[PDB]
Amino acid sequence: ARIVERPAFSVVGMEYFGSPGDTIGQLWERFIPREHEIAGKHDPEVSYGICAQQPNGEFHYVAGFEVQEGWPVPEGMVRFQVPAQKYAVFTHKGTAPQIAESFQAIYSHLLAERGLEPKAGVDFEYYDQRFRGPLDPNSQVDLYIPIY
Amino acid sequence: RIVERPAFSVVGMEYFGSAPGDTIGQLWERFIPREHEIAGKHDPEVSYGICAQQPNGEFHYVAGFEVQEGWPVPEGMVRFQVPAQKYAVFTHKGTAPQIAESFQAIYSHLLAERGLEPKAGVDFEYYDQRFRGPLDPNSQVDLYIPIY
Ligand SMILES: Nc1cc2nc3ccccc3nc2cc1O
Ligand SMILES: Nc1cc2nc3ccccc3nc2cc1O
Repeated sequence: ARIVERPAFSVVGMEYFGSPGDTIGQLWERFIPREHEIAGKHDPEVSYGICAQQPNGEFHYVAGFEVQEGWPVPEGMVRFQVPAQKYAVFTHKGTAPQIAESFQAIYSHLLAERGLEPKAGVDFEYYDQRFRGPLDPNSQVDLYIPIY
Repeated sequence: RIVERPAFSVVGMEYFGSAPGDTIGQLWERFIPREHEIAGKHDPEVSYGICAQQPNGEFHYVAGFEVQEGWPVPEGMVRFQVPAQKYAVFTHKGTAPQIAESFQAIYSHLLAERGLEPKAGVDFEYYDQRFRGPLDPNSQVDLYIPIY
């Protein structure tokens, strides 16, 4: 795992709430045809799966792009602020639905085995050109885990 | 909810992230018609989704039943030893695939918010009669998280 610090950054995209009928996979499927609408992209080759939490504890997910500030947020989309954090970066090898299994393995075992101490914040999936499709077993996705 | 349990034995079928295209959902689908084969069940109304770690580090999963010792393990099934542990028990409300989202929320935020420290071990999903089916949003499943 790689240790990285990043300043705060802005993400624009479409969101999913853990509390009816929707899924993260359905979120990405409806977002894909609309990704080109987002102006101000830092890097259109990179997308994010933001795993955040509402104050009430509800799981909150945003599929989006890092953007320079000051450009529009399209209809049906939202801006999300990722705060400045320090991260342990784990490379997940497998499908997009298997990301959930990697999160469980990381939090339940891999952090402690590496001596990395998690710090509650905003986690994210980092999709670059190593991501070949949601069901490709050879896809890679980096998982940024906030740490002390 | 804080629960201590002694060690117990679980018999059932395994999921490895290595079989391309296989999923935990398909594991349960192929396990369903064979559940009746397992002798020595503690309670056939309860099933377990064991989230464990292989020696090499991957996520490993067992769908199974708690059994008294000394009965056979059917062909294509395994015995899995759950060690004696202390657990924080969180009730997941939603579909079975959404369990993954609850695990991420619990480990990333909810444990720290409750003052609980995770203790790397064996996690499990606890399915009782509150579980209506894998894609029913009205289902409930208890998540047992090992802690100090
Ligand atoms: N029945 C299912 C249980 C699942 N549990 C998970 C636990 C951690 C990470 C991902 C998980 N995915 C599951 C999918 C299921 O259909
Ligand atoms: N592309 C996907 C990412 C997912 N990330 C998750 C992170 C934590 C818990 C469950 C998750 N499920 C995902 C499903 C996806 O299709």
